[PDB]
Amino acid sequence: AKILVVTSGKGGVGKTTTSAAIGTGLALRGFKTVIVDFDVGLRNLDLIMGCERRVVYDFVNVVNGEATLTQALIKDKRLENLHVLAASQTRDKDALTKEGVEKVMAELRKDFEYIICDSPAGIEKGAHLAMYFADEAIVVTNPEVSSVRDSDRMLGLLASKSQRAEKGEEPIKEHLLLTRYNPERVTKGEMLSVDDVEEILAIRLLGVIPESQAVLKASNQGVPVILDEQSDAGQAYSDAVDRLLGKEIPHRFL
Amino acid sequence: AKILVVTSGKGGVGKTTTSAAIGTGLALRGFKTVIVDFDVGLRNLDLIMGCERRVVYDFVNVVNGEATLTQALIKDKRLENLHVLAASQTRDKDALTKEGVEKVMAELRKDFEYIICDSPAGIEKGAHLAMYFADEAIVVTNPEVSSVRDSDRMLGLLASKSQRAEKGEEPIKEHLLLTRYNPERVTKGEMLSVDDVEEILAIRLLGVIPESQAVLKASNQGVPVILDEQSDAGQAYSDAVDRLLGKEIPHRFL
Amino acid sequence: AKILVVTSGKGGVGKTTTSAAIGTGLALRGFKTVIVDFDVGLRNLDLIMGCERRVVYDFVNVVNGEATLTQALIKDKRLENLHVLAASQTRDKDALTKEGVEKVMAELRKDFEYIICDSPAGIEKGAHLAMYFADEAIVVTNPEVSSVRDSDRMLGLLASKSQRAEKGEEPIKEHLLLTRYNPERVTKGEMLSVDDVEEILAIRLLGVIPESQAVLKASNQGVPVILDEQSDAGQAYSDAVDRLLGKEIPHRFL
Amino acid sequence: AKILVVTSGKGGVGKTTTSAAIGTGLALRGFKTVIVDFDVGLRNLDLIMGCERRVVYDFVNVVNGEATLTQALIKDKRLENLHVLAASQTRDKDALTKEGVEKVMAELRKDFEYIICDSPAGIEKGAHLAMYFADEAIVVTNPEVSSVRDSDRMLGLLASKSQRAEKGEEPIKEHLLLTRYNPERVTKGEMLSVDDVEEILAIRLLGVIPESQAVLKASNQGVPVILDEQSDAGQAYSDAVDRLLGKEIPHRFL
Amino acid sequence: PTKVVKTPVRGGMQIYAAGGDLIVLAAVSPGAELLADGNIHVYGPMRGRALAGVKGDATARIFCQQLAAELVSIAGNYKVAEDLRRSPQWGKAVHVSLSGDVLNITR
Amino acid sequence: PTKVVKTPVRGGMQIYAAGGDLIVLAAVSPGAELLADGNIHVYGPMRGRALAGVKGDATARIFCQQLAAELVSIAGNYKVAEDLRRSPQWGKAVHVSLSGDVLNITR
Amino acid sequence: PTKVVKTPVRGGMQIYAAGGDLIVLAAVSPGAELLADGNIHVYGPMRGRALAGVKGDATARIFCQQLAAELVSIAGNYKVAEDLRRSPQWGKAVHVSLSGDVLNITR
Amino acid sequence: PTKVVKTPVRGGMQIYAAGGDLIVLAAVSPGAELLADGNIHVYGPMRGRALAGVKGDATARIFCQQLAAELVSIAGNYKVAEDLRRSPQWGKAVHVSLSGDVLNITR
Amino acid sequence: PTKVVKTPVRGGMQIYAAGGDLIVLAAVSPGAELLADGNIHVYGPMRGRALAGVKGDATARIFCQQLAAELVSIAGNYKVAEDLRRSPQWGKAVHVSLSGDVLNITR
Ligand SMILES: Nc1ncnc2c1ncn2[C@@H]1O[C@H](COP(=O)(O)OP(=O)(O)OP(=O)(O)O)[C@@H](O)[C@H]1O
Ligand SMILES: Nc1ncnc2c1ncn2[C@@H]1O[C@H](COP(=O)(O)OP(=O)(O)OP(=O)(O)O)[C@@H](O)[C@H]1O
Ligand SMILES: Nc1ncnc2c1ncn2[C@@H]1O[C@H](COP(=O)(O)OP(=O)(O)OP(=O)(O)O)[C@@H](O)[C@H]1O
Ligand SMILES: Nc1ncnc2c1ncn2[C@@H]1O[C@H](COP(=O)(O)OP(=O)(O)OP(=O)(O)O)[C@@H](O)[C@H]1O
Ligand SMILES: [Mg+2]
Ligand SMILES: [Mg+2]
Ligand SMILES: [Mg+2]
Ligand SMILES: [Mg+2]
Repeated sequence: AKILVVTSGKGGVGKTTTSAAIGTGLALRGFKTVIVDFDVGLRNLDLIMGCERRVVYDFVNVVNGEATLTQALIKDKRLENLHVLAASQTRDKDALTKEGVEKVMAELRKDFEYIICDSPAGIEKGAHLAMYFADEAIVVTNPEVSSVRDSDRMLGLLASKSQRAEKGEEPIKEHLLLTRYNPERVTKGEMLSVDDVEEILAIRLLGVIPESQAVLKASNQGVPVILDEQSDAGQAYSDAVDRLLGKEIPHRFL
Repeated sequence: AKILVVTSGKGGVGKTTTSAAIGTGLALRGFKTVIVDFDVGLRNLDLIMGCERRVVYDFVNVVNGEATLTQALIKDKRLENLHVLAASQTRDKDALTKEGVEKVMAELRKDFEYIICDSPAGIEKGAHLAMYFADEAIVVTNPEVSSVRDSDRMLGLLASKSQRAEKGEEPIKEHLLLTRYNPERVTKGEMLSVDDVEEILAIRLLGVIPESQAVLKASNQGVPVILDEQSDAGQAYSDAVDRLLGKEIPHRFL
Repeated sequence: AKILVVTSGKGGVGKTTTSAAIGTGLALRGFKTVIVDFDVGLRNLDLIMGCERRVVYDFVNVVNGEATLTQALIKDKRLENLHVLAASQTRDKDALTKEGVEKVMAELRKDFEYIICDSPAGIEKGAHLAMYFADEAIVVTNPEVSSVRDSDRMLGLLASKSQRAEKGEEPIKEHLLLTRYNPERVTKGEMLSVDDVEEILAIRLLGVIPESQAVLKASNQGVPVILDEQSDAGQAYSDAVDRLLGKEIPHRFL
Repeated sequence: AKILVVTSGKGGVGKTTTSAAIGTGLALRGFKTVIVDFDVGLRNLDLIMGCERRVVYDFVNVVNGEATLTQALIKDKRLENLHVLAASQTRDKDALTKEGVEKVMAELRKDFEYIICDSPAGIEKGAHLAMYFADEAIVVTNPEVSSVRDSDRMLGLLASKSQRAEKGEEPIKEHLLLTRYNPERVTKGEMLSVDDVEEILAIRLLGVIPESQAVLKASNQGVPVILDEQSDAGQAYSDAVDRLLGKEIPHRFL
Repeated sequence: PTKVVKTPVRGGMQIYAAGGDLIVLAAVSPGAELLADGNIHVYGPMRGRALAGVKGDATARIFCQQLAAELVSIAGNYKVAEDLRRSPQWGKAVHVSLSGDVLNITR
Repeated sequence: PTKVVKTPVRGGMQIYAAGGDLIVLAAVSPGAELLADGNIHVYGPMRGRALAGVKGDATARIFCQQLAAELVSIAGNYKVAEDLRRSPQWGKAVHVSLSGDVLNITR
Repeated sequence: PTKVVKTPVRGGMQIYAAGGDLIVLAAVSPGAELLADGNIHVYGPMRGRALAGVKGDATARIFCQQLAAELVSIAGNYKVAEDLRRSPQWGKAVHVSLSGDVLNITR
Repeated sequence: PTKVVKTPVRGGMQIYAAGGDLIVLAAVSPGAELLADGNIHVYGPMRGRALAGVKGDATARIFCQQLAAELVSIAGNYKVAEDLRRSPQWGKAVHVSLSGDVLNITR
Repeated sequence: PTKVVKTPVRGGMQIYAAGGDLIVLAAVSPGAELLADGNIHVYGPMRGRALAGVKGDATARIFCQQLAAELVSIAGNYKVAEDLRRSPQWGKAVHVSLSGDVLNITR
């Protein structure tokens, strides 16, 4: 019912990590969720969802009609509310039409509660189709001068190039999320603080996720990091999903 | 005369960091160099080249003919062999034709010795035009399972989708470069070693660049990190530039 | 309905590790399972089940009647068929009556399909109450001369000291399981092979579980090792659970 | 004259290995020593002392009076100061009274200098009688989260449940000994370091004994590992006995 | 009539200040439990179970220098470590009090 | 009419032997797909998708020196990497064949 | 048009794949000879004579799982078992190819 | 006739072993210079200038436990700290020797 | 007058620097013995017998990069390998010196 896209503009900020984390966090809460890997030809989401060996059909098959949406969705083993529509490696991002992705968004919206769209990097056509049919958007930002500038270009593209911008509905509800935030390096002054990003971008923070070795360990064993509750980042990911559902929480780990 | 593109596929690995470093390393050697930011609409190179206040005309002005190539090139202040053709923020990556970028590469090849092409992330049209007219290609890789898979997709596109592949000349000479390599995390096993990347990708390493706080400190003050020779990364960047020029050097900092 | 005890005799062979693994393996299959930590006063199961922060009431509260069986059972967060009845640290193993544990086993058998009994070490009263009401018994063995002698003493106590031995029903169905089997040390001759244990103990192997760093890594993060399917031990634990359910599988990792 | 018990709580940490090692190390120094296997019914000490073929009478015979203490003690062949009172396999740990073991401790204290008591695992009655008449206690610990928690329960039982605690003498002098310590795995973070155990338990380390293949080889040929001085563990065992006799030595092999 | 415990309160141990307060000036290992029908002051790293006001007194309090308890409970209203880690002031100097029927966690 | 591929078949690549067999003498990186309507011989470490007998032939075969495929499929009957790891001969020299309607995995 | 031999190719027998490849999925006894003008794939223990590319094709190849042939020859350039035993890869998975005018023995 | 220096050789200091060897068992602070017409052994962290074989001897040697010198020179052929950082064995146990006309840096 | 030995000093061999120092730049096999009445510097893995200051000089020193000697002795006061293995700095860069009447083992 609610299509929210994880986007950034600047590559490598952690979109897939956040997409898998928030996609699992909303399935633990109980909502029947799907995550759509939109990085066609350069797939990455099924690798850190631990779903890479079960993939038979992918995102570009459903568009071209070589399989159905029930044939391509991968039910998880640990969660029953979580499904993943992984992408291909052969065909690149021109093999996704705006019309073909519209059909998949329609019948995904009938069955599921939350649709998480792991956008690829940049401001090009693969990053535009993830943006397009979205209702909300989480913008991922590193606390650094480049990633705030290039995440600012993105918030202006979730206000003009959307579908709710060309059809005149209410605009996309935007959310900011600082990833791989190093609290020790913001006191040395070589990173932006949590309030400089809240001032330059001038929106409400969904949360601040610290630098963690648990993030690389979790993707190395196939699990999202919100299913690792002993660490600091897994806590910080599991509060940002509550802040998605209105429940205001004071930020920690800073 | 020698167009080499810095590419990766996986975003955020350090392409702009490597592009500014290798472009400066070749100007310190004496070669009259230019660096072209190909990330049109999401520019980042002039920010870490320290040239952001001097930009008047950019890459997309030269293409559309709103300025000449001498009106847009920015001579450095610290180096005389180094020039920067920065990109825009207004117009995105569809405003670059294959024919319009063909003309700029033609008259750049008459004046300059080395052309460094800071590729954007992905396998889309902005990453294809940087790939196209290239003679060599440095592929940037983080020592992690995801960044090796997506740097593997890239080497198969620098062998088929090039200009020397559709016209049948000798193919692009490819080089591998591990960036933000953490020697301490490869012994804990959560990153790939220097030989796992040399085995899976199966090419010759241009070098291995350690994790450093000097890289974020240098881009925060406007300087490339190869102009910071006291650090560990500045050393390792200045040896990969010798390895580009045939001089074989034993790898350090591992 | 089927009470099976994980026992050994020789301490430290991996009873708790096997108990949490086989108890989770049967919940992934779909059977509504409970695991009872019988090591009262020296509890370890909730620590590697990841349930240590949710424990309010334990095994010795249900016995003394300080709580009900629904007030003490801990539903898992990742599995819905898996519940844990943890033990205490204050009161030691004399606070368990044969009559008090008889009542808890009675009303556990009404609700659950599989009851896994994490036996403490030795041949004393805490190891006798787990043995007593059992229907099957997995004996855990290290491939070493000492751990086979003391797993041999155990099979003679699951044939005489049981409840189905003093009441004359069919005896306890016993199963052998080699844990932390090192395939490289059995060729140097300093450990027993898979056939020496099958000859001296003279029963059918449920499986052979290799030496793995994944077992200590999983208990350090709160997860059972059968929920880590990338490793070698997680595979070998999930085949012994199929061998518990009749499905014969050829042994691997030897 | 000095009854010291080797205990742990957590089974399999290496109590018998340490008991045989420290029992031989104090006989090499010259003290007339005896080692009492207290694991009645699940005997293990005579197997790794190499004394298993010479056993005629055992620990439970001396208690019941079926033999004398000179008929049951096994003088070693390699040492003249070392004797072993092995245990039975038939009768389990209820066949040891507190009063019957008191008589054997009395006439052992008249003839011998050091009495080493290899405690069985757990916090039950067999582990209580080894604890009871002790003057000092070596607590064995693996550098792991479970073995430190369950060795902490043990230090609180050597302060309240002793004989010098119910009769009000000076309490049992406690000593900590980390066994099968893997120095390589404490840098990966999956084991506790030597200082985390010195902090959580908060006592003085008797020594740190590395992980060694020499330990399994020595028990496979019948010899204690302190009689194997070429290895790393045999060194580390022969320094812990000097640290028992006041001579402070800097810890090695870490 | 204020019992002072100057030794480490190791796991499995239980200390019962029967009349009033209980002051623990050492580290309380996980599994230990400190219960008293007055207040409880723990001036070390507490990792055990603090049970204040056990014989019916909703005015008792728990004071820790480092909040890492497995359970805190005043007069019966408990709060396990699972939902205490979720709040801030975990590992911080904390002051637990019973307001009517809910526990409070101050800094 | 037996197409030989002597280079590394990198991820994202697809090789299509249109007439008959396909011999791959190098490593096939994960994400690559090799499809041929005859047999497929992989004499390197295969980590991609092998699709033999694609145009309706239940007598095609797959031979790998090291079975690490993401998917193997003869004439339509596939077998993903998830249940191939469960059997033995994972990472072993393997020979895949279609017996009627099920895939076989020989050593 | 790729002849598959699933039976043991006993001594004295000769199999002639006349058009292209030849796949032998069984053991080839000493004295047997397998000759084909395409490639030869032997997935058993070969102890006979493999003769690849017999009608003039220097791009044929021989693949054995266990190199124990009495003779290997591509397009006429042979190599008897006497000097094959001297090299390594005897009894090993081997890959024979004709480079210009000499035979190669890869592993 | 082997002069031993057991104190820290602070900056600005100069030590001159006039006859033969020079052994320095302490740290040589940056700016210090140690010159001897025999060998130079530095068993501390050297950060100064080592000048071995100063009176014409191409067989002198420098041994440092930690190579951090500002300059090393045997019989006149020097090597400043700028190009010593570029090679490996910077901060490593090193052994400097003059082969004909160039300096060598062993580990 | 500082004898340099650049070859491996094999077992059974004895090198005698008669005037002063002795530098051995290779591995000294067990059973070899190096004796000199000045200092001894061994920049390889020493496993033999080092005998410093043999003609009465309590100011001699032994320096090894890897302490694995069977015997070290300055001016007569020895220390066999049995009690050297017991100390730390076995296999470590070590510096032996005679303080009055006892040997010292520094790192
Ligand atoms: N909170 C964090 N702390 C530490 N490291 C992180 C965190 N989030 C992500 N990372 C690391 O940063 C890298 C970013 O990769 P990721 O695939 O998440 O980027 P992305 O959002 O997908 O961008 P792209 O699509 O260009 O790859 C990963 O290798 C991950 O391990
Ligand atoms: N060798 C290194 N060590 C430590 N950090 C590094 C290194 N190289 C780059 N980084 C950091 O990683 C981040 C990568 O940003 P950068 O702009 O270089 O990526 P990129 O190659 O441009 O990829 P993209 O074009 O998608 O942004 C930067 O913030 C930089 O500070
Ligand atoms: N298959 C395995 N491979 C490697 N290590 C293992 C394996 N199984 C268990 N271990 C390790 O051995 C130790 C045994 O501890 P565990 O608590 O499992 O023993 P147990 O069966 O509970 O015996 P006890 O009840 O006496 O502690 C653990 O530290 C665990 O990390
Ligand atoms: N320092 C060590 N390094 C490597 N392995 C060890 C070490 N100490 C013990 N072990 C191994 O661990 C196992 C522990 O067995 P041991 O009988 O010593 O345990 P324990 O102290 O007697 O406990 P339990 O009484 O429950 O058996 C033995 O098989 C031994 O080979
Ligand atoms: Mg991504
Ligand atoms: Mg860039
Ligand atoms: Mg247990
Ligand atoms: Mg024992």
